[PDB]
Amino acid sequence: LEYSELYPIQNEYRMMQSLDGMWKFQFDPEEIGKKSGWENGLPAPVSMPVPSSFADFFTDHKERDYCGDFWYETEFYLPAEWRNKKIWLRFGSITHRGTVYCNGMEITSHEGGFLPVLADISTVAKPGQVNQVVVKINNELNETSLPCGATKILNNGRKLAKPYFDFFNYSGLQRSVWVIALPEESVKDYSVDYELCGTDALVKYEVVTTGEHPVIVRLLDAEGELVAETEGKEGILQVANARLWEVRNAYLYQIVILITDGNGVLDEYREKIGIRTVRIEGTKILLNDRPVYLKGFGKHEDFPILGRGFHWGIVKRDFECLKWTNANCFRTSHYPYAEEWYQFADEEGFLIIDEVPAVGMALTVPELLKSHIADTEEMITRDKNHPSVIAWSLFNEPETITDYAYEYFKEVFAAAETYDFQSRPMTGAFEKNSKPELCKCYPLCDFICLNRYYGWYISGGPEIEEAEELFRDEMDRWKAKELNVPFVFTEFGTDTMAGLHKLPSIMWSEEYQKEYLEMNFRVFDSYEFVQGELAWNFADFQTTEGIMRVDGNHKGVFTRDRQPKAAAVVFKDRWE
Amino acid sequence: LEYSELYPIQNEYRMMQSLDGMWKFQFDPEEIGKKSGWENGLPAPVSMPVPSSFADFFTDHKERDYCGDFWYETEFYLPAEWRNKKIWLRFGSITHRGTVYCNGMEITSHEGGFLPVLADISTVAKPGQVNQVVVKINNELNETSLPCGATKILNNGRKLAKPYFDFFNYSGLQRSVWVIALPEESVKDYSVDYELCGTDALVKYEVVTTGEHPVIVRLLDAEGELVAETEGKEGILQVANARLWEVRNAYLYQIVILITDGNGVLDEYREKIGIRTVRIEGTKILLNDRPVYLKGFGKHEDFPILGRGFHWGIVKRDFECLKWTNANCFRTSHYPYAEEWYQFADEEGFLIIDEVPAVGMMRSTREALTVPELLKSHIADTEEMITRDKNHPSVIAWSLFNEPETITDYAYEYFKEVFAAAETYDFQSRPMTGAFEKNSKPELCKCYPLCDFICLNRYYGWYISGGPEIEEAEELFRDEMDRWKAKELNVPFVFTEFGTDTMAGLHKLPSIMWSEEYQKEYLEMNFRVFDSYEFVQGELAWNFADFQTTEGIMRVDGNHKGVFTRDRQPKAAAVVFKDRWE
Ligand SMILES: O=C(O)[C@H]1OC(=O)[C@H](O)[C@@H](O)[C@@H]1O
Ligand SMILES: O=C(O)[C@H]1OC(=O)[C@H](O)[C@@H](O)[C@@H]1O
Repeated sequence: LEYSELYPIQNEYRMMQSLDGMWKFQFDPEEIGKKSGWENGLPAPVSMPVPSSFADFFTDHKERDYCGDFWYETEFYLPAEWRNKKIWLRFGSITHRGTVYCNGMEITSHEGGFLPVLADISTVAKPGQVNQVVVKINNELNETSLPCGATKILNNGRKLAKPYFDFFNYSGLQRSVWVIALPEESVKDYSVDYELCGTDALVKYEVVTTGEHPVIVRLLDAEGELVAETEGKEGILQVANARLWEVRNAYLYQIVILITDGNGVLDEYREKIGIRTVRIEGTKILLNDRPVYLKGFGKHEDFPILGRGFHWGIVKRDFECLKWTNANCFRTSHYPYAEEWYQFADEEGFLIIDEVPAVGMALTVPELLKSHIADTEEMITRDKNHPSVIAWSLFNEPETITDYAYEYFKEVFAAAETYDFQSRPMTGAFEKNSKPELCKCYPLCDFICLNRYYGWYISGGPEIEEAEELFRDEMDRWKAKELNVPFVFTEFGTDTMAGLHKLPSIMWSEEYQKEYLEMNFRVFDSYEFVQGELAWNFADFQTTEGIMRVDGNHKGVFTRDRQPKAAAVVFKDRWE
Repeated sequence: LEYSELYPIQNEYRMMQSLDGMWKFQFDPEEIGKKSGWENGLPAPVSMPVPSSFADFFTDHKERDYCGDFWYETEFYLPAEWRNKKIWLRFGSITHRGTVYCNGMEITSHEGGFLPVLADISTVAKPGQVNQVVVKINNELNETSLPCGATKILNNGRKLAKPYFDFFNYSGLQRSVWVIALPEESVKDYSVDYELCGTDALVKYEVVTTGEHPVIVRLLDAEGELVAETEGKEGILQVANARLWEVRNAYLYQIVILITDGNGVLDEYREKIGIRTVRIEGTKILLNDRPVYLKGFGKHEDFPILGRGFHWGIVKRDFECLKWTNANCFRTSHYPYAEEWYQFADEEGFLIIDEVPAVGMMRSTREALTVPELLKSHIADTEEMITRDKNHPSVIAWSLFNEPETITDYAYEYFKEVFAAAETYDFQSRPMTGAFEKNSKPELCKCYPLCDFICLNRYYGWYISGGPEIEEAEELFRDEMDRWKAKELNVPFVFTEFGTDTMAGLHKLPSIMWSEEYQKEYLEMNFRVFDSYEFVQGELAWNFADFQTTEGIMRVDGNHKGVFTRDRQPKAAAVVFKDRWE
């Protein structure tokens, strides 16, 4: 990549300043901002919080549902001491696509709404002065970028997003924004991989810098004591009596990467890492050479009013709830999350399946593939050095039963392999139409993830005993193929309205959610090769309006304000 | 004050760095932190978001309900370029009281959980290195500090907060935290006051600095154009054809305060202000010489999971909801809010009644030894609130109490001291008030004459003669208001609370107490009474939104008198206000 994905830090060599706060904001329904000088300042803005999704602040439909071009602006004072450093704007994300301007100049554009955007403003920045950033953003959905959908035009030119996916089209500046200053020669990337040697461990590494000066790499333990040191951009750190990062029992070392010249230090990058191995052996998932059974949820970045806006408070509550259920894992359904989620999983010992926004899947397919590969490259480069990340999910319910689909996913998986220094497991989640007899893509997967709704979308309610038989029939067919790979259920659930009680149970009641889960567990537990269960969803979350969604999706085990339905105890007791 | 209340800014002279994020946190039930050296680092911390209240993250009762000492820690890199500046830690608040340490050294302590805490770390800060801040906080309630309550000790030594007030005892680092660097000679305070002169206006000002160099004061209009300039620490800016700040139609000038020596500028402070006058004339509240009728709500700093934690998102949603109801006013019930609420009210043209946390002084809810200490606390909080908030055009009145005892001569002497302090600290001498409970009967109350306008909290049709007795409630309400009318006080009355607990989705025909329909009928009855008296000049409903309280048999997941739900969606009664206030 042409920029660094490294999380920003503050030290003697690197500076950072937050641009979070109230920005200026303006909708552009006529698509005239770039024709009308808006990159030099918005003509009639309102205030908009950053980070946040814009939609749920407003009280009128047309602003909530806005689809098209819209603009953000803020001003910031740049300290004089940042003069002739490499100065970057760093956006946690820009959703879905956008162009960044600084002091009236076009800097960069990005497609993909869930990964960092880096804009080099070195040549236009004004140290010791007030500076301006303006972002043009667009949130339309199409079939050449992820996640896929369409854009409908109503009978007055008004656009409406039409997702091919079951989550609301939240957009805007949903993550923190920084301005940062780097040394002219800096650490741009690094990668770590691990090998266990009895009571010792090896940390294999590579470092990419923007120059040719020597690199020194140090490893510090949790209390900051030096435990290993080596020279070179590629090397091995030897760790005596290594304290491994374990499931629900984290330990983090600190890697310290120095660029030196002489004499002195030119740059220093530091990050917490965890020494751990993950591999698939037969039908088992091994973490540090011991089998682990995945227990947890698919989540969303979703909270009242903020939308997908990042807040550490949502992270804290959600992890306390996860721990209370005795979970050990979640999937970042259906897009990479803010970086802070992974930082915290590293601290709490949670396992993450990191998912690219390949959901909602012609002459457009070659362009779509380019987008998909780009998002995959960015995700893996950003997230690879988190110990929590133990697998990549490269799709959620695509078509997989044609040879075309096979050729498409071969390319995606090939790109993922070249970018992951650790070569950790790659998978994706399959929908039911990917029949064991028809699917051509499951052979690309290190382990297989199934989304299934036997007892909800298939033979629900009075037909639940038929649903169980259909489920066992399918699992028997998978069993008979003897693939010798682990299966993980990445989705199963029922919409459940908090407070809806019925005896005997009905679809949508709290009691049916319990009974459905119990049926599913009986099926899971009947097959040796099932090695994980991630329920859909951790919490009720927002979707597009329609006749099948009663204020979003209610398959949460928790409510949207993070309180447990009756089924939450069922998980807690089972996962204990 | 031994520090500045001024909101931090970033420019050539002043630097700031946010310390918001995930801090380290540890409960201290045995009160061993200081004797164990925790000011040098917490031994077994968990992560805690800042800004936020700590309580609602946890899944266990004892952590949620924790009462006592607890500690926060974070680390921050200080730029080398901040050396030889005055370096301060600035906490938007520390709830309720705490002691700030930096690099292991005790810096300052503060009591009062809703106003800024400034800690001068100049002598211990290490520029060009990682620095440490540790804060010891306590969230107990007592009768010598605001807001008042008690602390109960359970059999095993565990403490439980017992408020004398109807809101949950949220605490922690609930607002943003910064480390800032100021020049050695800086602008510490300033005050503005306005006079209207035809199409023109005067901006009277005073500036307090930490040195003796000359001061230049400039006023810029909303596009940055210079409209007035003068010299001196006291002066008058003359503004031709002034664009006044108006209700729901703001205009903000920018005041620029410079300290200079012979070789240039030493400090620059900049803030948006609005040219407007507020006064009481007979029963009228006059804004820019025209009567205004107050329409709006009591609020709270309260939101799911964050508790009282500040977030601009809550500000944005709440103001959109306020504007949709056609409101023009809120009261900061029952404590000063984060500064950002006032900044935004200034932009949106909302009127604010700014309230000090003098709540929980009721004798019934709750002896001659504690009142003098309480008075000192009350006056300190008043001084800090007014110094912090005086230059916001939105702030048009100070509320100095919510439902204290007022029927004794001693209560009069107490409040005379508070009002006198407030007068001393407010350069504008703007209207002062407090909200009275029903026990402050017109025949008994000794304190309403201290007020420039009278704020009443009344629940005729809820706590008094509710439900099937609502016709009696109306008669009792009219009886009381007829008594006030016959006193002919010639002051405005504002209803600062009236409402009914209302469960979203509870519908009944005919209505019952707790239903959405009864909330509507109650409000209609109250409006009929309000509109029967000339001297009523405002109505602020209780509450804008459902909010958290102490658990109990009278609170069904907090207080449900909101017109909006806690996640900020309208109950049926919200339309009733929208239509009336249009
Ligand atoms: O229908 C549902 O509830 C879910 O179904 C799925 O197949 C999707 O992967 C998930 O995103 C939806 O939310
Ligand atoms: O009882 C109520 O709902 C309210 O009554 C009041 O008198 C208090 O001033 C207020 O803080 C309570 O919440």
